[PDB]
Amino acid sequence: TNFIRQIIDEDLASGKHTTVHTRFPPEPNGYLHIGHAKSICLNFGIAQDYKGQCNLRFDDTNPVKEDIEYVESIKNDVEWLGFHWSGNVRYSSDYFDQLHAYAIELINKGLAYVDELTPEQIREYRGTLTQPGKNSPYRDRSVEENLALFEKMRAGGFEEGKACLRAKIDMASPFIVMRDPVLYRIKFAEHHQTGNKWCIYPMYDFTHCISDALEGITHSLRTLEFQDNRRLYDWVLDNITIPVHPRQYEFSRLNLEYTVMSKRKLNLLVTDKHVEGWDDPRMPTISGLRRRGYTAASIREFCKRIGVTKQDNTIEMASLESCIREDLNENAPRAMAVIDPVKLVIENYQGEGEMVTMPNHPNKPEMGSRQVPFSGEIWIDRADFREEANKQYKRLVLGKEVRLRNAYVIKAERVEKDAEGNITTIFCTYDADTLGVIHWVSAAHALPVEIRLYDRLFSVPNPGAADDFLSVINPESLVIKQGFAEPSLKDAVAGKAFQFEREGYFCLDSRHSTAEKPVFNRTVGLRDT
RNA sequence: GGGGUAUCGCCAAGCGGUAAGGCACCGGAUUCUGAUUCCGGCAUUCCGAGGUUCGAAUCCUCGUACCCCAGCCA
Ligand SMILES: NC(=O)CC[C@H](N)C(=O)NS(=O)(=O)OC[C@H]1O[C@@H](n2cnc3c(N)ncnc32)[C@H](O)[C@@H]1O
Repeated sequence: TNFIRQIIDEDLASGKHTTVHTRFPPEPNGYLHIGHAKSICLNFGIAQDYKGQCNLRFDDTNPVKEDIEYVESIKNDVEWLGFHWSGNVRYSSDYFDQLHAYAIELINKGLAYVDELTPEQIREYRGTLTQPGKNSPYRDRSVEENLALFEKMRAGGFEEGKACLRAKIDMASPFIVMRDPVLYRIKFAEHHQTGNKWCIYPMYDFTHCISDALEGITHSLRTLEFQDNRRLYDWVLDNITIPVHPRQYEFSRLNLEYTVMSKRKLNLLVTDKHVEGWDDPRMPTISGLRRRGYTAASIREFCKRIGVTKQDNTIEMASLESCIREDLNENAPRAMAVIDPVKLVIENYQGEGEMVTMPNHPNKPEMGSRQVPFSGEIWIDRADFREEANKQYKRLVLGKEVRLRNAYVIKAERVEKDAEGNITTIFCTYDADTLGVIHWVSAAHALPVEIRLYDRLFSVPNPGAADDFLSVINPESLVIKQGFAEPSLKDAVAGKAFQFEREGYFCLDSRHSTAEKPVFNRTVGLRDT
């Protein structure tokens, strides 16, 4: 529960509302990130928990910054997280005629006028955080002039920035938002929904309070930065002819360590080509996390754990990872894969190989078992073999033994190096009947695999606070290794995850996984304390 | 100027009754994944200083730290 749900519990009792109607209003100017997910869970979640409704609305009031590819990807991420919206998808653009009419009502009430102060002059006239603003020389035009002038704007008779429609409120308000905020500005740009029918587009504050009201929204849930805007929201609805008046509630936005959480910065990583795309597995975007191996259920869990409050916060990466581990640890089938392979021959072994049985999930027999090929020439991880090694080292030591996962116990004996003195092959012997512990893969039946290890995109906890966050990108946020996996992964599918025993959770696709050379993304490593 | 928030390393309950939970962490027990699972520990303190009260983190007062607002962006 959170303060917002508590308010709603009250409202229901008193009877202010008998139904709750929320909305998720993203602007299609980029892809959604994990923060947007916190918002999606909140609005859609509250709706379903209270047998209510939640609209998916595209706040598409700025043509030049938006693209149809963004609206497309947003519907996708909302669906993927497991949420359904009310009726058809909505667009603010659906209300452009409506907004135009409401602007005309304000002008008629002398509550709005066409200003001709250039874009620079408006800031010069606006005042400062400590000094009040001053009325524009065009502030007292007659209703008739404003009316004619607005029509000229709409008709395209003014060059961009040469004119705008402003609300007539209070140039001396301590609330900068109330200093005659702009309602409309000129833009000769094609809109992804309205094409070229308009050359004037409504501003955010004007559009949003009216959109909510026409949609019957009961609880407009937004983030803390729109707190000051609150008085403009109510001003507009109080001054036009509209029957409902939605209530606002702000909660703090999500921040995750070692990453950025704004579309502007995420876009720069995309445009400057420092990540493959919005959906790069290293990105905090919904799509990137999906591609990374996270389950929607893991994300919904995360959002449930972090809560909804009014306090600034930065969650630690451990928390998000904990969520994905809790999921995959329970549902992901296990398999063998060697990321850093080194040949190990069993001079003692006789034949072309045999078959050994391995549980698909140890702690869960109900998940079944599989048949895995074993032989005398296998691959183990270079890190699991040491010639010396101290006491705690429970792996393979030149002279000691180690149990090969779900197989036989073997003893290291003769190693073999090359030029630089690197080991090329490890010879051992196996105990005919014997069935630390290391994983392995039979070299003859092994599937050549590309393994992509990922890590924090940035080297610092708060890359957003850097002068140049790009210069603080982590050069090892992605390292590609070529390894070997048990033949069983031959049928692996994109999306589905597996636990590479003693390594971590991995999954296919990665946009690169083909038929010949499979590519696996390490979703997250195993807890190694 | 105006608007917010300050409870254990990171999140977060508590709305006058004398400090939930999660993540992280530190111990021990299981375990053919040094995983998991499993028991145990972890703020006598709630930004600070006063005041009212039988009694406050929860009310009031003065402070202090931090966040947001001066786009014809959202
Ligand atoms: N009052 C409002 O709702 C304004 C919505 C505005 N068009 C907007 O913010 N669009 S947006 O596409 O940028 O984001 C859409 C919603 O996502 C929320 N949001 C954005 N970043 C968030 C974050 N880091 N954590 C939690 N929530 C976050 C916004 O509040 C908005 O409602």
